[PDB]
Amino acid sequence: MNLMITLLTNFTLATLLVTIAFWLPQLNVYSEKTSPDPMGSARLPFSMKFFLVAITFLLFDLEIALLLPLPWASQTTNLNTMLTMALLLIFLLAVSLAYEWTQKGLEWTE
Amino acid sequence: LHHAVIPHGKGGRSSVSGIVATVFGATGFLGRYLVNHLGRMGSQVIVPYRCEPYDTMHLRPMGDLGQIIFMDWNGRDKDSIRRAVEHSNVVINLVGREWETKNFDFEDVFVKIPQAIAQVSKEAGVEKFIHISHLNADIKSSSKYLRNKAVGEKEVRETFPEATIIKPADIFGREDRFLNYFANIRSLGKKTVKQPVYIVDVTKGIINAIKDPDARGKTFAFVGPNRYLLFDLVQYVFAVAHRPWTTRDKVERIHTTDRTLPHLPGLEDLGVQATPLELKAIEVLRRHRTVQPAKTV
Ligand SMILES: NC(=O)C1=CN([C@@H]2O[C@H](COP(=O)(O)OP(=O)(O)OC[C@H]3O[C@@H](n4cnc5c(N)ncnc54)[C@H](OP(=O)(O)O)[C@@H]3O)[C@@H](O)[C@H]2O)C=CC1
Repeated sequence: MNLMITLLTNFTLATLLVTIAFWLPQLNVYSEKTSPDPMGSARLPFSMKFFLVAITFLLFDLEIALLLPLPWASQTTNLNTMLTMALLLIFLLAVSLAYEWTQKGLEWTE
Repeated sequence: LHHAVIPHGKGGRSSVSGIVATVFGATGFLGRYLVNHLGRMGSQVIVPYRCEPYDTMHLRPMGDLGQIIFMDWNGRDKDSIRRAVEHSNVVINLVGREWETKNFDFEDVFVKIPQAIAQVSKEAGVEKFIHISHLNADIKSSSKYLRNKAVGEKEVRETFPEATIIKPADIFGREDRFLNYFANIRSLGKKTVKQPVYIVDVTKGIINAIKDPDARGKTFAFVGPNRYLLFDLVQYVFAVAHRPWTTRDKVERIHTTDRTLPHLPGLEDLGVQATPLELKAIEVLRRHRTVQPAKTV
């Protein structure tokens, strides 16, 4: 309840600052301008490399999603199994990074 | 004729045109292109300004060194008017407002300021005077704008008898309030008939009224080549602009049909051929857009 009141107050203050930032210089009657880039009129060239770094982020973020409950996972009574599977998850993240390395995946955005 | 005011040069920037002009109301829409066209000949252009000197910056590249003199003036101060016109050989009046303010109404802007400018210009010995009225100025008209502008036309005629009064219909350009009004309105269709005139045609008409000695004491009506209805004009403006502040006096003047005065001379009697709307409407409305032309009558 207090969290939502805090979030609603933050959103209200942000909306108020944006509204003042868009309306206060529009109070000026400055001038209506006539005749309002490096590339002129080309289309956006698709870079495969930027898509590759975004997908590599998404997959490593899923591996991180597996990694997150470790501060609770250390509290278990099966510590050999927990330690093995924790090192196995971090090792599979390392193997994913190593395969990303060795197949020219991290090139020109290394 | 004084020696310093004989024309010299090939009519360029650094020449002397012999026109020593005072342009009242030069910090607006017509005074902009008029001071451009006078300064490209080499005229001494006195620009009396009422506003902040920041708002007269765009007039400064329009002439050569020393050719534009900015000086302060109040409309209700005859001393400032005499201080501005006592060296001119032509005075152009362009003071106008689409809206009436707290200190100035349509009466003071369209009657008192033009009559005081014309009377002080008469008693300062200025040879020529150009007054800018509206085509639809009428005493019995529905809008207070056109009523006070017809009265001010009458007073400018009676107190400066050799004045050159010019009647534009509805001027369109980049900084207008005619096509940019219709493009930003996003008011309705009627049987109102208009013929808009392009601003460079009006400005060449005012120059040719300065230069022609036969334009003294005459009255000119500057209209465009094509009479349009209101509805097909407004839909054409929304079509060129790729589209699916106001007051009631402006709306009553938009719905005022542009009268036809064939007994008054126009642009063709000053050597100006009126540019049609279909050449310049994309130049005006290219800013608004993120085509079959309009029907004439
Ligand atoms: N489409 C049109 O605009 C048409 C215009 N006309 C006439 O042509 C003239 C100019 O029109 P336009 O350029 O379009 O309009 P603007 O409003 O753009 O220009 C008006 C000019 O007059 C000045 N001015 C206005 N009120 C006062 C005042 N009370 N005291 C001193 N200066 C004042 C303004 O200066 P500032 O910015 O400092 O206030 C500005 O320089 C007017 O006489 C108008 O009636 C005729 C037909 C059509």
